[PDB]
Amino acid sequence: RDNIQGITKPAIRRLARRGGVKRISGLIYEETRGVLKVFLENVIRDAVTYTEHAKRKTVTAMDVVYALKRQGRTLYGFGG
Amino acid sequence: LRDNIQGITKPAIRRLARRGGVKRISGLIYEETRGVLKVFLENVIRDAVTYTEHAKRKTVTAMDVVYALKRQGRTLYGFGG
Amino acid sequence: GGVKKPHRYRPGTVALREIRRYQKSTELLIRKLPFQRLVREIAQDFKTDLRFQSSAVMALQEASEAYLVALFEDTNLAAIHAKRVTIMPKDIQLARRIRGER
Amino acid sequence: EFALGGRCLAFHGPLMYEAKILKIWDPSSKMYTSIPKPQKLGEDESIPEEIINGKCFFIHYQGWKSSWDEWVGYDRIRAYNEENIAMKKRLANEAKEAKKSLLEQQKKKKL
Amino acid sequence: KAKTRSSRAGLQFPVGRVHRLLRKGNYAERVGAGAPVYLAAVLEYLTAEILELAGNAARDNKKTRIIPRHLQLAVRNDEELNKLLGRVTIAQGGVLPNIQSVLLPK
Amino acid sequence: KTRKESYAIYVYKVLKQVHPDTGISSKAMSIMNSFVNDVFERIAGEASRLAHYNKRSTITSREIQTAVRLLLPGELAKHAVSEGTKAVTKYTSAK
Repeated sequence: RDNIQGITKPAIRRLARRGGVKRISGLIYEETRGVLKVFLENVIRDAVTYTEHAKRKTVTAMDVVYALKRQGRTLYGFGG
Repeated sequence: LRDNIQGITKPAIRRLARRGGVKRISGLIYEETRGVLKVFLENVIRDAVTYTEHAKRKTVTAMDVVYALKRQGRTLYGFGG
Repeated sequence: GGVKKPHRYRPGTVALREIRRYQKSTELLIRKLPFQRLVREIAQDFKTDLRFQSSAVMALQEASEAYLVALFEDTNLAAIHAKRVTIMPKDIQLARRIRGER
Repeated sequence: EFALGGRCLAFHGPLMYEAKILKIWDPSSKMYTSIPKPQKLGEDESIPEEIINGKCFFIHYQGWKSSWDEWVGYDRIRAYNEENIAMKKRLANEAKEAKKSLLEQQKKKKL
Repeated sequence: KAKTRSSRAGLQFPVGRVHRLLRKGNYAERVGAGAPVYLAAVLEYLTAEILELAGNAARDNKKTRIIPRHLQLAVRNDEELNKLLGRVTIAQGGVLPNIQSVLLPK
Repeated sequence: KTRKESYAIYVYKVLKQVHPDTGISSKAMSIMNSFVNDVFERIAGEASRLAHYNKRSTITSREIQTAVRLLLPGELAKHAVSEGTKAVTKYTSAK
């Protein structure tokens, strides 16, 4: 919605810069935002499904890394 | 038996790649695709012989094969679950 | 005067024709006995004198063919990526890299 | 001479080609011998009448498929000997000169 | 007269065996009665959609019996199974008949 | 003992329920048996996990759902939840 353009072009460059990328096309940014959202709805769909399983109405960092665990990736320092 | 990796004639590696839908083949592929095999089969056969000797068995079982494939992320169907 | 020329399908015609024929075949490609041996020499330094069931080889070959053909479509995509129709050793190195096993 | 399965050099247009003799035909007996035994012509088998009165050989061109297999008489067939091989080289040189003349006329057509 | 749990649930997949599996599987300290019923209900569905797509493949390949080539066409033509079972290779399946456009003749 | 246990006649009957005219060969049938076994283990394992996360102790029909919806991709999911819910509804109605 409004926050999907909130992932800004320098921030995408900063991700690319952290990623070692020197030159970036102008068409990278919007479809990279799309790849970001498809990843976000997938992970948060799993995380929220874990959340209403617990009779809960907030999602937790524990549930996030738990969804990540299902998806395959693990995060540390955020519980779990 | 030794160096039977060559047993897969280039004719064959190509049939597979042909199965893959490629048109042309580079010349130094054949050592390398075969290499993708020596290393792939060695880790597969390591997991399989691990299950073999752990299960007190002296015959490598097709069960143990699909079991090891289930573990490494290259699972197979049609040989028991 | 008029000298003969043989009937030869052009470079690529024969290619795509056997592509359609092989993408309809389910039969295994790598031959059975050549493959079976591929294993018995690999399973030597792990342990000597193994026996193998009459299914394990078939499972491990057809499995290898599945792994190799799945590597081969994205190898084809990597070759098309550089606007080429020839695949190269760099293509499968990149494939195995991006799967995360190089 | 000529033998079953032996080498031979034969006409084909203006040029010489190597061939295998698979059958030997005798005009008097209306019969031919073959290789895997005398036998007559089959239902679908026939020989052109220009040569069928002379001694024919069914021949297979080397490096070319069975669709080129044909019956040839003494006019079109010769034994595989050094004289025939040498005149085969000579006619190969004639074909080379024809190809060179083709190259010259096309490069003059380009200009 | 003893009736089966499947006919109670209106299914052809058996509740009994899958309860015996869920229990021996030790998934939790106690398994309830409705969990194997729901489990058999979902398994028959996913065994059915896959069988109905295989039957469509067999009709299109004009065969009177299911062959794993039909199963492969069923699992690969459906994109939802393609990330359910794109992780999965099956026996004697082959690949989809796909040619990249740049490989076509001009 | 000798007895080996698989979903042969059950998948055969649901096939006849879908198509009462179509055969099956034995190795495609092993494809089906291993496939239902694998999806059963995925759905049951996730369920076991959910439970152990929620500090529960029992595999309720609920877990199998959170699971079926957590594992199977969406399209298959909502239909699987629908058929499982009507199946357990039939089970409780017939007691």
